[PDB]
Amino acid sequence: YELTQPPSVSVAPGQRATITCGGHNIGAKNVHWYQQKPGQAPVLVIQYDSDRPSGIPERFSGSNSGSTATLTISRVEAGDEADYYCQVWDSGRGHPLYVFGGGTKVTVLGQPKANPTVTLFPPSSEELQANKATLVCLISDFYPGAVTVAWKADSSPVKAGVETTTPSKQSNNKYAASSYLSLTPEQWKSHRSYSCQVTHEGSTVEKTVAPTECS
Amino acid sequence: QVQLVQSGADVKKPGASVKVSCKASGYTFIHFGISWVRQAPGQGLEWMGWIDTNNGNTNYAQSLQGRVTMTTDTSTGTAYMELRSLSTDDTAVYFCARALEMGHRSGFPFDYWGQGVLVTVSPASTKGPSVFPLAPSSKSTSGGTAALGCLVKDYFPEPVTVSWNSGALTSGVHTFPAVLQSSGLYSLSSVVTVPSSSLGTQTYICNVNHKPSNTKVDKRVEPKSC
Ligand SMILES: [Cl-]
Ligand SMILES: [Cl-]
Ligand SMILES: [Cl-]
Ligand SMILES: [Cl-]
Ligand SMILES: [Cl-]
Ligand SMILES: [Cl-]
Repeated sequence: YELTQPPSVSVAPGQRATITCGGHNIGAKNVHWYQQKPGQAPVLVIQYDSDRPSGIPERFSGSNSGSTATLTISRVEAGDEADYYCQVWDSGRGHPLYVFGGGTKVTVLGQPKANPTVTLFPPSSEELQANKATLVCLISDFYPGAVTVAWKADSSPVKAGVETTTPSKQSNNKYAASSYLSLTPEQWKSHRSYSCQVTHEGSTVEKTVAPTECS
Repeated sequence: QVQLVQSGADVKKPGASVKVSCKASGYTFIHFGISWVRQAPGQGLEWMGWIDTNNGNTNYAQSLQGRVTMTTDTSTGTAYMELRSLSTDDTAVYFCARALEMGHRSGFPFDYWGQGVLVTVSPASTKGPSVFPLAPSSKSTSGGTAALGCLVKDYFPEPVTVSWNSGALTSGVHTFPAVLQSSGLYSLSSVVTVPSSSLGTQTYICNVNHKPSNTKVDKRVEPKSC
């Protein structure tokens, strides 16, 4: 059984946060919701679609109908910033299971929006001479701290060989993240260019490098 | 108050097994089952299975068929999860969680959780990094600012620390968290943003420290010959 959540939501304090969880006829299921802050275990915030466990503030509510379950945080507060996960049980045609959604990173806005700076380094001559190649995409000075990174060879997306870090705060309190594409020297020199594309809050910035050009 | 207390994690070689424990207190152990959930770094929650502490029923995720086994010890209120034939894909934080019952017609939520323990799977012995320069753009001929850095490749275990010019350069520095490659080796980068008019006059050296291997590297980062 598949559960689909949006990767991220941005919400100002005092406004309403809406986190959805899609599934085929999910309204025929019971949905449970969890809150998880960095370095911590999850906390159950809504159970059985709409019920608040004891100790959960009344600004958390839930509903479920058709193909969408919804966690709502009314009058959201700074401390509600967290990742939120939905969950269901399924009878599994005789082999019962639980499944989680992919999670939604809910940022409660606490500083000004900042658009990312992207710096893409080609493989160094030193590394190429060691018979290896790494493209290094560094993403800095952004807020909210949520991005998607996509790599391309020429125009074709590349998934294999990629590793990306979760954003964390810089000295100046904005976020930075990093992504790497590991290639052989042959792969590097056999395409016209490679690109790192960063999506932040609905828009994208792309940097490109080329094996034949001194970046 | 309900508490679930975990231990048993370690660094493991591929092919090995790990056994994680989950010691419960503050409620009637045999009246609530225990689920296990794991989370790869930066990724989402994934259900592994569940055990009935009263009757021994065990239900496992299909993707783990054959290589997970869950047990309990009633006398100590402890649940265990053994995961066999480990690979680097199994690097994750492993949680236990209390879940009343799970069956063919019920699946209660996970109302209390253990703290989580990190199992790292890697074939690597201690290994110092290879450091490569991330040279400033050949286009930074004039004024403004320029980014430059050091790529710190293929070390084990964590951590690495990086300074610039022996700590004399701190403004504009950011050293990133590491990635863990499928090889079981870590890499990271450190970057600094400097005046582009300094690129011909000021030397820039990254000072990389990997104490586990007693390695220090001072890597000069210069503009490129092209
Ligand atoms: Cl989103
Ligand atoms: Cl917690
Ligand atoms: Cl709690
Ligand atoms: Cl309220
Ligand atoms: Cl024990
Ligand atoms: Cl799952």
